[PDB]
Amino acid sequence: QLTAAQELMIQQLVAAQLQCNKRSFSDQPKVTPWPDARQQRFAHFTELAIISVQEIVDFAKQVPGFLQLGREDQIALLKASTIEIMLLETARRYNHETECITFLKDFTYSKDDFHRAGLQVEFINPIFEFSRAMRRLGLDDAEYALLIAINIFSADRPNVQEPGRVEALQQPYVEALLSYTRIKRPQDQLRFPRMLMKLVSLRTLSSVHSEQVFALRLQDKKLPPLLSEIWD
Amino acid sequence: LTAAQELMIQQLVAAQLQCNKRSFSDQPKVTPWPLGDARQQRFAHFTELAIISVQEIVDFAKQVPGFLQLGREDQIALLKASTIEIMLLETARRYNHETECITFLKDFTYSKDDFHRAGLQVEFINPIFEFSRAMRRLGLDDAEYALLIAINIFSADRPNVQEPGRVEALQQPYVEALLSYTRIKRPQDQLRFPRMLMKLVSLRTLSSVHSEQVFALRLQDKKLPPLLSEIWD
Ligand SMILES: CS(=O)(=O)c1cccc(Oc2cccc(-c3ccnc4c(C(F)(F)F)cccc34)c2)c1
Ligand SMILES: CS(=O)(=O)c1cccc(Oc2cccc(-c3ccnc4c(C(F)(F)F)cccc34)c2)c1
Repeated sequence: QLTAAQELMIQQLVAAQLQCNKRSFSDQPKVTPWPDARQQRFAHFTELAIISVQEIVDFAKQVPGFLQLGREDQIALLKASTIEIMLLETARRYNHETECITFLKDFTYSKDDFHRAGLQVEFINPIFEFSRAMRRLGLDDAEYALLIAINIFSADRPNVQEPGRVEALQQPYVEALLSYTRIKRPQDQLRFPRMLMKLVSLRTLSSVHSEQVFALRLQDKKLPPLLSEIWD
Repeated sequence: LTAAQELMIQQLVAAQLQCNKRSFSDQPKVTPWPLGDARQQRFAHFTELAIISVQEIVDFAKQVPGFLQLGREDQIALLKASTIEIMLLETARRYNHETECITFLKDFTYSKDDFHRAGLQVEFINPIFEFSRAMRRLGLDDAEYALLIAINIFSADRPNVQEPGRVEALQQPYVEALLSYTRIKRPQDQLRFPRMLMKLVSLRTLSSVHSEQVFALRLQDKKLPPLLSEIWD
């Protein structure tokens, strides 16, 4: 069984995830209309990304352990994990039958909509393949939330000053997920390793994203201030 | 372990040892290391160590059960991606914590400065030695190393794989076997096994860092030999 402390930890992540979701409804009426129209579609997409950044930041603050780290390590961990979490949340919003992604409650986007918004096929196709691979895993809410917490506290991120501390904070989340997947699905021993394998996939996708932001340079496209401070 | 799992592990361990025995034999074949125009000779020496490692990885993979049942194009594609990663996994294995040096082939030892003298960037060398010392903390033996490499080989998300579903299904028994082996080795250290898989996560970053190292060289117009050029640019 999960202990009282572990359940408290899990319920906190699940509940914080859901409250950050209710802060999608607040932003939706204030977003650039989807159509010079090409730049408006890029802006539209960058604003979605910024809504997601705000959500991620506000989630991290709620994750027990995060505010125990120094400010620089808080920044260093969020800078790396932001794209990985975005893609994870993107995968969760994917509809297998329509093959669209649904952002901010409604607003559905196809592969071609991603393209119309200025993104390249070298980046788009891995996103949709990762989206498809994630649906197949069929992660529940506690699984999703715990994977994100584990993702956040990765010690090998660039510019981490206290990787020993970061590694120690990840431990209880690794342990809770191990205990959870043992109780939830006793007859699937490989669920937990399979979940961790997706972090490997996410590192590759992050590298693919860096290439994509580099390609914006020559396309006469610029990241807005808040995205630029993380990705430029 | 089951009879099937233990035979598997023995197969991998014996392939790994036949690979290492060939590493030993190759020492007198290698261009000497020139001491303190002679940059180029150090770079070719290192280049030769990697060529040796490439064909050793090719030979190991053919011994990994199931790998020859994949189409040849996927075999090629799997190896093209994971070679850099298997090299570093092997580098880490030969890292000496006392001396802060790595032992290639039989007794050729190289420090951080030696890596820089052979023509590699600090951006790349630093992480190699950090991963090596990270690897030493988990205290992996021969079976665990051999299993992690086989797991590394069968990653379904590599570029240009035609049957990723088949690749993911061949990775399964290897993951299985490591989980059982690590639960039998340290029954009280649950978190050793997840930490080993996070190493594959670290290896993906390391791979991108290597693509930059190769890119930096293209910018200085200093070339890789055919075999490494084929795989890396
Ligand atoms: C809107 S939401 O429902 O809150 C949500 C949910 C999940 C993810 C999400 O963020 C998005 C949505 C669409 C695109 C991007 C995005 C990711 C990475 N790069 C981008 C870039 C660039 F850097 F140039 F490559 C430009 C424009 C958008 C992006 C992020 C929003
Ligand atoms: C010698 S051995 O015992 O067979 C052995 C053991 C373990 C690993 C191994 O492979 C090596 C050894 C030394 C260097 C490299 C290497 C890796 C990546 N890039 C390289 C590059 C470049 F591309 F320019 F960046 C140039 C030269 C060498 C390398 C690989 C060999």
